[PDB]
Order: sequence, then C-alpha cells, then structure tokens
Amino acid sequence: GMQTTEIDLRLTEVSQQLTMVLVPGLRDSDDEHWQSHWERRFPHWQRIRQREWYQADLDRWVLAIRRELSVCTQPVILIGHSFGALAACHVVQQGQEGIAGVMLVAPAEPMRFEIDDRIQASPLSVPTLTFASHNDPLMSFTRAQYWAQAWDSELVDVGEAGHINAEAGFGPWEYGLKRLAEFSEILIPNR
Ligand SMILES: [Ca+2]
Ligand SMILES: [Ca+2]
Ligand SMILES: [Cl-]
Repeated sequence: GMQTTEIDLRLTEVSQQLTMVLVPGLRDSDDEHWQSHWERRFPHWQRIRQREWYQADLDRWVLAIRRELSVCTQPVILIGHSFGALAACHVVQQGQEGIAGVMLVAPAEPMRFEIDDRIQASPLSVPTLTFASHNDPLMSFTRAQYWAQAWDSELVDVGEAGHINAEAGFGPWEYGLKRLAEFSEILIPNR
C-alpha cells in the first residue's frame, strides 16, 4: 500500500488507548476477508467468537459482543460486517457501556434477517461510521443512506464493492484502515 507504514503507525498509537473489536456476520469472516486481514495485521485487536455462525440470531451475536466487552480494559470500537454490524448497532441502542465508536461495514437491511423489529431508526449514542456499496445484495445504497441518516452516522460510499467481502476483493482494504485511523484518533481520550 501507498500509505501502509503511516497507517500502521497511526493505528498502533490508537491501540495504546482504544480496543478494536471485530464483529463478523453470518458464517464468520473467512481467511481472505478484510476482518481476517486486519486481525493478522494487528494481533492485539479483538474478535468475537461463538459456537454457531450459520444461523442469524441477534441475541447470540449480542451475547457474544457482551462477553467480549466484559473483559475489555479500554473503550472499544466495534467494527462490524453485515449481520455483525446490525448486532453492533443493536448493542449500542440497548445502552451498552464502554463503547467509543462503531464502524458499520455493509450493514444488512434488517428485514433480510427478520430483525426489522429490533433495529431502531434512531440515533446511535456514539460516533458512527457506515460504509455502503451500490451492489450489495443485502442493502441498497439508498436504504444505506436512510439508515445512516437515522443512526446519525457518517456515510461512506465505496462504489460497486459487492458485499464488501473477500469475493469482492476485501481483502486487505487499506482504505478501510485509513478511514478507521482518521475516525478513531478523534476518539482517543489522551491525544
Ligand atoms: Ca474474543
Ligand atoms: Ca415479520
Ligand atoms: Cl451477514
């Protein structure tokens, strides 16, 4: 990457004070998925685990994120993909403490997973960044705009990026790391 060394230095400093938590969606994030690239690149970043990944169940994802937060010593940034991003949203909306910010990458339309009754179209109590594709099967761009506006999130148009997964080339996704660095630095307690 053109900006790799500067990305890594900046993110290494952010990590001295904030903890990144990776939240995958359905089936987990495979080895070539950006969340997995990022985990290998930043081995101190955290990642949720659970026994079953193949059934969308909001409460299981929420329970996994809660488990993860219970042992965090610093404020967390939740970095979600698809169903994982919905879970990140729901946990913040239900009033979970210890969250500095959330990054929602290709959040799914709640109806696709029959959780339209659990995700509110209302502001998230913390700073939020949302990345939306124009050819994501689970979320139209105009609906991404609707949700971002409702959630009071910044909306980052990544073009035709499919579902923002390995099959689409994400992948190392240095641009996501760059944006994360920008966003997270303003959340650091002592900068
Ligand atoms: Ca973990
Ligand atoms: Ca229904
Ligand atoms: Cl998903």
